[PDB]
Amino acid sequence: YRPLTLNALLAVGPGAGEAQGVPVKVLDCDTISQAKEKMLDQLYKGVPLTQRPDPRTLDVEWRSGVAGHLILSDEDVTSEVQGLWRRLNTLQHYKVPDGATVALVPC
Amino acid sequence: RCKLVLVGDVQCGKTAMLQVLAKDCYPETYVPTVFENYTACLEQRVELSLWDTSGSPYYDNVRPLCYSDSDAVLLCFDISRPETVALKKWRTEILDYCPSTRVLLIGCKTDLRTDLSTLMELSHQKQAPISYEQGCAIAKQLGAEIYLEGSAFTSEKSIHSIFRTASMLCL
Ligand SMILES: Nc1nc2c(ncn2[C@@H]2O[C@H](COP(=O)(O)OP(=O)(O)NP(=O)(O)O)[C@@H](O)[C@H]2O)c(=O)[nH]1
Ligand SMILES: [Ca+2]
Ligand SMILES: [Mg+2]
Repeated sequence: YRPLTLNALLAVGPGAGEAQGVPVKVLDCDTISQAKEKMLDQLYKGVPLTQRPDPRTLDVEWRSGVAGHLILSDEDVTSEVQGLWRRLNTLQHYKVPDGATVALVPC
Repeated sequence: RCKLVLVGDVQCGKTAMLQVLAKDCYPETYVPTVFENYTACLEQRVELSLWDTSGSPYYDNVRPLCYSDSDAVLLCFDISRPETVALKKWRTEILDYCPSTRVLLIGCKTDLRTDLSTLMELSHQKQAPISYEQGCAIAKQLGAEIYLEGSAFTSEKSIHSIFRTASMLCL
């Protein structure tokens, strides 16, 4: 594994493009949930927990290029399977690079 | 409103088409894609949402996310590379992720049929560029609706033609 810094945004909805967010240090072996949580700890630094949003109500969107945007999730049609077991998706699974914009969008 | 997804081997010509189609620009230098979205308009007026993807195994885990709610997939190949005719992997990928969606077979770099250096290199491997009728046959054998082809380098008109036919098919 390896450390990455993402440009973390709060966004009104899923969509194209990027804007100035907050640098958030994560690991590439972090699951999409763990990275969401780390992003929210930064985007809401200093804000009491009862005033933060429930992370379960937000999706993670990788914004790449000019207008590319895809929802990442711990488990989806791309997850590895072996028998009855599935591997939770990590940033490394998707190959999210260092410096990537990732938006948190209403789920 | 139509959503199209382009897939096929690396360097096969997918971004070159979209850029010519949507940006009035041919990118002669290869820059590998991860994922990108172009918006084109082809005269009913049809608004196309065009999703460009990597042809690399390296991005096998993110590219399938692009298939969701698509109207058609453009399985692309390079006519100068009868090894990009991998369309085996590609068709199985489209079927595994995207079984409701129709498939168009798109041949790229048709200008290279009369490029001497391409023809000389091919002939040293006892090969020749894929022809139009070979493209029609491959389409049938991969269970694609139609075969279409053009050259992003020498005919912008052909690229517009590909997408106007793709538009008509998704509607
Ligand atoms: N002769 C010729 N060359 C072309 C044509 N279209 C693209 N190319 C060449 O092939 C290169 C690679 O094409 P590109 O479209 O970038 O490849 P891609 O399929 O998008 N690859 P990737 O999946 O890796 O992002 C271009 O930079 C250009 O030099 C064409 O119509 N004719
Ligand atoms: Ca150019
Ligand atoms: Mg490309």
